[PDB]
Amino acid sequence: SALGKLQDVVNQNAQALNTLVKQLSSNFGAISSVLNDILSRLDPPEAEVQIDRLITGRLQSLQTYVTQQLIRAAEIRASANLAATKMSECVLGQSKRVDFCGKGYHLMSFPQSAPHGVVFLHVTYVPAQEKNFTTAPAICHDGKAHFPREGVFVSNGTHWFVTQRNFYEPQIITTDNTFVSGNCDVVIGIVNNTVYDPLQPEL
Amino acid sequence: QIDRLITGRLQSLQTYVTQQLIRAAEIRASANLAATKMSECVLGQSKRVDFCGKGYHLMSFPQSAPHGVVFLHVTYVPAQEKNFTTAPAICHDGKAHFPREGVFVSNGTHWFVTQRNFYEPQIITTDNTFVSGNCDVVIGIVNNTVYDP
Amino acid sequence: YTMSLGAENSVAYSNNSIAIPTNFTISVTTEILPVSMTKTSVDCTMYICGDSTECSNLLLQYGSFCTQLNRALTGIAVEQDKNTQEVFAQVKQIYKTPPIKDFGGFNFSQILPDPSKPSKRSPIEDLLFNKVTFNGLTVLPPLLTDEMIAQYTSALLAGTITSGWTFGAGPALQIPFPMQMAYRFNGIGVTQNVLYENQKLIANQFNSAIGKIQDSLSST
Amino acid sequence: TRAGCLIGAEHVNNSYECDIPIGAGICASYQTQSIIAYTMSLGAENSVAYSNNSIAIPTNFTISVTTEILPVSMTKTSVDCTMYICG
Amino acid sequence: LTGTGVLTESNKKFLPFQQFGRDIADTTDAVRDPQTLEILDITPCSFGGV
Ligand SMILES: *[C@@H]1O[C@H](CO)[C@@H](O[C@@H]2O[C@H](CO)[C@@H](O)[C@H](O)[C@H]2NC(C)=O)[C@H](O)[C@H]1NC(C)=O
Ligand SMILES: *[C@@H]1O[C@H](CO)[C@@H](O[C@@H]2O[C@H](CO)[C@@H](O)[C@H](O)[C@H]2NC(C)=O)[C@H](O)[C@H]1NC(C)=O
Ligand SMILES: *[C@@H]1O[C@H](CO)[C@@H](O[C@@H]2O[C@H](CO)[C@@H](O)[C@H](O)[C@H]2NC(C)=O)[C@H](O)[C@H]1NC(C)=O
Ligand SMILES: *[C@@H]1O[C@H](CO)[C@@H](O[C@@H]2O[C@H](CO)[C@@H](O)[C@H](O)[C@H]2NC(C)=O)[C@H](O)[C@H]1NC(C)=O
Ligand SMILES: *[C@@H]1O[C@H](CO)[C@@H](O[C@@H]2O[C@H](CO)[C@@H](O)[C@H](O)[C@H]2NC(C)=O)[C@H](O)[C@H]1NC(C)=O
Ligand SMILES: *[C@@H]1O[C@H](CO)[C@@H](O[C@@H]2O[C@H](CO)[C@@H](O)[C@H](O)[C@H]2NC(C)=O)[C@H](O)[C@H]1NC(C)=O
Ligand SMILES: *[C@@H]1O[C@H](CO)[C@@H](O)[C@H](O)[C@H]1NC(C)=O
Ligand SMILES: *[C@@H]1O[C@H](CO)[C@@H](O)[C@H](O)[C@H]1NC(C)=O
Ligand SMILES: *[C@@H]1O[C@H](CO)[C@@H](O)[C@H](O)[C@H]1NC(C)=O
Ligand SMILES: *[C@@H]1O[C@H](CO)[C@@H](O)[C@H](O)[C@H]1NC(C)=O
Ligand SMILES: *[C@@H]1O[C@H](CO)[C@@H](O)[C@H](O)[C@H]1NC(C)=O
Ligand SMILES: *[C@@H]1O[C@H](CO)[C@@H](O)[C@H](O)[C@H]1NC(C)=O
Repeated sequence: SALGKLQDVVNQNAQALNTLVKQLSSNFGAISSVLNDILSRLDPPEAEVQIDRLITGRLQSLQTYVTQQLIRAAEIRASANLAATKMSECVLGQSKRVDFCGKGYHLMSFPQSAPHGVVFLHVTYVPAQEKNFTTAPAICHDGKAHFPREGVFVSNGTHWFVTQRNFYEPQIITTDNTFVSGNCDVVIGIVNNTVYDPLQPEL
Repeated sequence: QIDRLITGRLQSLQTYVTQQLIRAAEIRASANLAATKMSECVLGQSKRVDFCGKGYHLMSFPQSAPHGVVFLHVTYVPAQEKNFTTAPAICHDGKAHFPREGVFVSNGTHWFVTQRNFYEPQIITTDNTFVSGNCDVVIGIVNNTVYDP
Repeated sequence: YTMSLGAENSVAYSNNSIAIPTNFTISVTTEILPVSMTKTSVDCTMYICGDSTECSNLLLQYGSFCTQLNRALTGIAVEQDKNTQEVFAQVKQIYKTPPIKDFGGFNFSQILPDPSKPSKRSPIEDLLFNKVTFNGLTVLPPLLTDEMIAQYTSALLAGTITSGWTFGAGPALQIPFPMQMAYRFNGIGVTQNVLYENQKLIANQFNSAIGKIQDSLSST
Repeated sequence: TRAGCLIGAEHVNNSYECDIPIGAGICASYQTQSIIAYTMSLGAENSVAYSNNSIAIPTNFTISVTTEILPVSMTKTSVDCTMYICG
Repeated sequence: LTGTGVLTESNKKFLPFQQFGRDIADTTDAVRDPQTLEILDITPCSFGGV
């Protein structure tokens, strides 16, 4: 039942078609639902009346069918356009759009053929086990405010590390992992730490 | 006479249903757009221009409304700017230096490298730039001093 | 008159000249989208013939015409719940803000639900609510009532404020609000140090920008 | 209830995620035995431990593959009205 | 004036020459009784899907 969207469109169109042909059994006020039972039983001027009732009824039935198919086709067009967009953006590329191609961080996708439609297998990265760390917007060194170059400054309770935002892989805070902007008296919540300079032990 | 009223009333009902159905498609399209806006601008940060307000999207907050959704789009909008001269590259010692990030600009006497969406001059250093090619290729290259830390 | 398209504004273009912003503002704009419509459903038999037997017997000569109309309207009514759920029910859990609304100077009081009211809607939602207003037919209720939509909205807001975008792509992960903003600034090409240096200003521009929303919605 | 008069279902004060929707916030389900009526839950309550100096960072991750099904086309059907209407 | 529905008394006031009430939808919703000069509201017989 998971693959229900394609089954529903197949059944919905099949039903509309069956509905149309069943209207041929209606008389729409005519003496008979059967065209031959009008023509063979009534004199021409009378037959011409009963036949117009069937024509009007059947024509109206067909117009209804076509209108519903035409509106439905627009719905399908919209879906097809979305499917075309997802393939070009998620199969032929890597989407940056949240929940566009699955929950989580999009990595890639694979198209699959399906009757009257397309199925996409969306491969996403989803964060799992997590922990709380103490954080700070900046670190104060020699009176200067240091901000993470790409990551967040966090503490395990005794030591401060710079960690990539989406995965806990802590590193020693060095002058390569941080940039300096302004002094320690501006940033709210700045903490005191030591920023390592790789040159010092080699100088 | 009854048959005539049936035709007229059935026809007016068909008109109602057809127009209601066409409008339903319009509402559905709007709902789909609303769903996209929420998932991309509320549950994420959109990079799409004017998708969620004028300016550079920061965040948004949905609010409930009768038969719809209202989004408060919070955007960063640049304010009062200044005219600076610029150069695509700087020549130091036979080598062309390009900014790693930002743009090289001058206040009329000194060259600085700064980010594009906010004026905040930095000293041009070897840690703010990278080298590619010599000084005889880039059109508009200017002569300056790049500081080696 | 012949309408103006806009003010004329030439750009001071030159091959060696660039303009760079020296300041910024935080702008909040409001975008309104329809999600659903009234689930109106009318019975074709009653609409056309009422309780008349003589008429109903002739209506049957039209076969499935009434069946088709009743089904079309049913389908329209059903997708109204689908539209509402697709837009609002994007969060698996119901998130709530802490007792202490300390977000680094950022004031969300007009955004978050007012707990003192019988219907827990924000000051802005309350305003939005107030601003917009037999013959065989009936009107069906929605699956999700105003109360439930408000709760979904609250969950989304609480998530956005205390977790950021992480709750929409995995588990919710708390982050200090001003730090979340710093990431959002970095995400638009503005170095994160800008926000911290100007955190007081940004929070104030934000707070004013929100107050103006409630006023412009009420006024216009 | 607001949706209508529901007969045969037992109303309870315990909310559950919605199974069979009725309307106006009411859903029904089969418990194990009887059918019950309840106000639907919108999801589990989850308060994040927000603090001005606390951040949660994932230490592990999973690769999730989800399936999205979209229709592309409908039956390519047509009818000749001059045969359908007449014969 | 004919129809099917439920007759109830109501706190509605008609002018002395008005025989029945009509809604915005051209639907009769009240009638002045021909013998007793009082106003009765008319509501439809309850119906709905099952
Ligand atoms: C924070 O991380 C540091 C390591 O960077 C931990 O210190 C080490 O702990 C191990 C035992 O697990 C010792 O063998 C090492 O010698 C320690 N190294 C140093 C430099 O002290 C520290 O214990 C962690 N703190 C907390 C609260 O978990
Ligand atoms: C980080 O360390 C510095 C010292 O290196 C602290 O500076 C002191 O601040 C107090 C309060 O204004 C002054 O009375 C002291 O005289 C300052 N010390 C010096 C040497 O000037 C700073 O407060 C510390 N910050 C944090 C968050 O711990
Ligand atoms: C361009 O910026 C530099 C500074 O980066 C300006 O030079 C400084 O001017 C101040 C006075 O306002 C002096 O106290 C500093 O000692 C100067 N520094 C240096 C290195 O000279 C410079 O004047 C600015 N140029 C223009 C045209 O505005
Ligand atoms: C940047 O500096 C270099 C010198 O390092 C300049 O090169 C000189 O250009 C003149 C004019 O064509 C020649 O006559 C000299 O012989 C060149 N010097 C050398 C060592 O080759 C260069 O023109 C300067 N660029 C700018 C824009 O001022
Ligand atoms: C958040 O903003 C609201 C205003 O939108 C503040 O509420 C006002 O507080 C002042 C007192 O300073 C009262 O005189 C106003 O009548 C209040 N207005 C409303 C609508 O309640 C609220 O105090 C701010 N929150 C914080 C923590 O500063
Ligand atoms: C950047 O712009 C902001 C306003 O958007 C300036 O802040 C205002 O400064 C005026 C004084 O000129 C005060 O009266 C206002 O109350 C301030 N508004 C706020 C929200 O603080 C800010 O000074 C400007 N900064 C720079 C460097 O130009
Ligand atoms: C965050 O800290 C709270 C205690 O304040 C704890 O209950 C919660 O489980 C922690 N989060 C994680 C991911 O461990
Ligand atoms: C965080 O909140 C505590 C109060 O619990 C306060 O003392 C501290 O200064 C705050 N830190 C920041 C960065 O706002
Ligand atoms: C830049 O210079 C032009 C004149 O060439 C002037 O019209 C424009 O206003 C200046 N822009 C700024 C930001 O000063
Ligand atoms: C800009 O144009 C002038 C000619 O008007 C030319 O001398 C100069 O070198 C050009 N600068 C750049 C960066 O193209
Ligand atoms: C269920 O809630 C109703 C109020 O709506 C209350 O009268 C009834 O006693 C409650 N039943 C139980 C078992 O708690
Ligand atoms: C009709 O006669 C009755 C007495 O049987 C009287 O009470 C009533 O008011 C009369 N109504 C009118 C309109 O004359």
